[PDB]
Amino acid sequence: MVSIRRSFEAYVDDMNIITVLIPAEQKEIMTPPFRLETEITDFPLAVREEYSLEAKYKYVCVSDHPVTFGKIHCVRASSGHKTDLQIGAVIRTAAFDDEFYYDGELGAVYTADHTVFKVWAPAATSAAVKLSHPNKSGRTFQMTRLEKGVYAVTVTGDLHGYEYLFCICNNSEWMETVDQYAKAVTVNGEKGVVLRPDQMKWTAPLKPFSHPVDAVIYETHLRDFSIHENSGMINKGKYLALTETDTQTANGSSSGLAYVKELGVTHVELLPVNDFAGVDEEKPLDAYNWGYNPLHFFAPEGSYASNPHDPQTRKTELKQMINTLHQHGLRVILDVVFNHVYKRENSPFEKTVPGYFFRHDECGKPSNGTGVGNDIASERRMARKFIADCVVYWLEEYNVDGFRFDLLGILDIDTVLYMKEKATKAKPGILLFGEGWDLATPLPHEQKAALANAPRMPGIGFFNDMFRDAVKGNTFHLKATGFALGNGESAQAVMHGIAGSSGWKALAPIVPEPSQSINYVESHDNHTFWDKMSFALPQENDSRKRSRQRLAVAIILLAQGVPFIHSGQEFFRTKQGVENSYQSSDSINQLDWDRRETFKEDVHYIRRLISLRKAHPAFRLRSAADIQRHLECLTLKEHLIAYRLYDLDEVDEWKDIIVIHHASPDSVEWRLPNDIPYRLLCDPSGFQEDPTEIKKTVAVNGIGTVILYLAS
Ligand SMILES: OC[C@H]1O[C@H](O[C@H]2[C@H](O)[C@@H](O)[C@@H](O[C@H]3[C@H](O)[C@@H](O)[C@@H](O)O[C@@H]3CO)O[C@@H]2CO)[C@H](O)[C@@H](O)[C@@H]1O
Ligand SMILES: OC[C@H]1O[C@H](O[C@H]2[C@H](O)[C@@H](O)[C@@H](O)O[C@@H]2CO)[C@H](O)[C@@H](O)[C@@H]1O
Ligand SMILES: [Ca+2]
Repeated sequence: MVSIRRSFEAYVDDMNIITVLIPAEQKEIMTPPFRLETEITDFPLAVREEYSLEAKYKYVCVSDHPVTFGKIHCVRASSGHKTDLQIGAVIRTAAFDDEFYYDGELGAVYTADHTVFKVWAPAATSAAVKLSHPNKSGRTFQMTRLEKGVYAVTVTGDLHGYEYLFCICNNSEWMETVDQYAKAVTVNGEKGVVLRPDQMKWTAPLKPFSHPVDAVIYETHLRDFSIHENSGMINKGKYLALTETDTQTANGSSSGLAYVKELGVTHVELLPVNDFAGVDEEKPLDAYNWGYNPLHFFAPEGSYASNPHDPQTRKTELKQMINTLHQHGLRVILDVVFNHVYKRENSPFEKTVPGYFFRHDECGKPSNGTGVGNDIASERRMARKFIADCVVYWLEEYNVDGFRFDLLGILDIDTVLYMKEKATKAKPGILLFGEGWDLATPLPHEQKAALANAPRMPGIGFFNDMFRDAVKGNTFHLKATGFALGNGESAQAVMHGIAGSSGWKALAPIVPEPSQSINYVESHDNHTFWDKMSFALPQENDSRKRSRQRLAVAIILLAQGVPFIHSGQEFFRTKQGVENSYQSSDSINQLDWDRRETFKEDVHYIRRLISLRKAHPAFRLRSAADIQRHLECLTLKEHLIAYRLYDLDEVDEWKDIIVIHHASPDSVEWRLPNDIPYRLLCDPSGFQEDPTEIKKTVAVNGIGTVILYLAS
């Protein structure tokens, strides 16, 4: 690293403390007293303490007046030498935050007449906006510093179509960067772009969603969903593929939009659509990536658009896709990544205000609770502002219906409750949830938005890994098995999950209310359910495995809480044994519409389970108190579980409902709790056309589920 030649060093580590570092073989030359100078300034600096390091001697000096940011400062030694005051740790202090917190809008504010530019850089000494445009003369103008450390400049003319960059001067080193609030960018996100309002109109009004336990989530990646040669869609792997109506596979099976609507799902959860790194937008087929490498939080990814060179195109297509799903009665959830950025050192945050936006350990080095290099410090006031500003923007400008927070456990509770307030006001009924794993990040345990603190985050949901592992088997030991795979040691944990995970017997509650429990058995992370089971049960044929996976679905789909499904799970999706496919090729990640064809019958079974849940509110109790009054366990053995829903007058259309889950191939007899005749609605074979009546006892033959009901 080349660098500015300096006599010695000096940093501002607090609102009134300056740390002076002098090189070893100069200790006797560059000595105290020291003085802080600037235009019209010259005060003395007292020494509180001094001690030697391994290459330098250090002084911790104090000043009578608080340093004033925005102007260049000079530190003078008795020997006459000088050096420029650099930025220290003062940026992470509460005193600094309170002094510079800005509540207005930031970024590029457009008008056909003129454009106003604003950026928050409280510790810088200068700033400028750099404008360019293909064949149109480039210009760079100096910005003026205002209150709260905000720099701005107003440029006359219509700037639609112009590219822009900010130049921020920190520690006498100028850096170039795109606007953190950029709403449009060039190919591969090299620069931001100014664009007039696109005047997009939303023509598919949807009323506020009734309640969380009334939803059915379907997780999918935009490229995976339609890249297969037999997807029946024209815009393969693009935003527009999901807009294509009445699409079908070669053999005539339903696909795309028509397919998702037929299944009965209510919300479609998409993997990251903000601009990320990992795929060359100029040559998208050369690489693949899930999208968890944030570059620009306020703009869309380019590889999913028809044309990534025209700044407006990607925006238009994402909005059309979303509007179209709305027209067909489907809602949208956005996976968002506010816990880290890709390459911290080159990020807009770091180049504008060095060291402010990332958490640090006691040594003064970036923490790594995320495990990928950096942790965004949500607790800083402008960071919290940013996250809330971002969530509201997507809601207002893209009209989505909820968010899935990646690594929710890294964010702080106050920031989460603050954005929740603003988001629900902008869009009543949206869904808000995430993974609240306990992670090693520098925050007191009670301040993390982790699962353990669910009681303090009402209105926020969490992925239920307890229920997940109980049904499938521990996901960190390939060979481990769960109830669905034949392990009776976890049957009680399963009953707990069926009851909404809000307390059972001597088992402590996972969450306070069912609306906070996202029940699932598969996701984009780890082995798919089919692949994991294939490793744990190496001696079982395909027929038996299929029945165990259908069993895992019935357990989840008929449980109290919020059901969540991984795209392709319905037809035993496989990834060739790959455990972490974040960058694998298409042959590994694509949604196989050939397999959806082969197992149309098993997909039909899932479709019927979703229809049942929808037609009977008994499977959708609104609170822990109500569940306590209408749900009770009847039988609980190593391979057999039976519970029932009762007292369903005002509630359900049926009077009594009994559900039996069997996890072994043998055949057994089960005694009903009474002698009244019931209707056999379903058994290990599947649903029955025109229910037959049985009395006192019923047979449970092989792996599967049997459902009995009594009408009114
Ligand atoms: O290139 C940077 C980074 O890439 C790799 O990390 C990726 C993980 O391997 C991959 O599993 C994925 O992880 C994310 C989960 O899918 C998501 O559910 C949630 O848990 O967030 C995770 C990360 O934020 O994505 C990451 C990032 O691309 C590689 O392993 C790292 O060493 C490397 O630093
Ligand atoms: O054309 C600009 C922008 O307009 C709309 O966004 C509005 C939003 O509807 C209002 O509620 C309020 O928040 O102001 C926003 C911006 O002015 C569209 O929703 C959006 O797609 C479009 O880009
Ligand atoms: Ca990109």
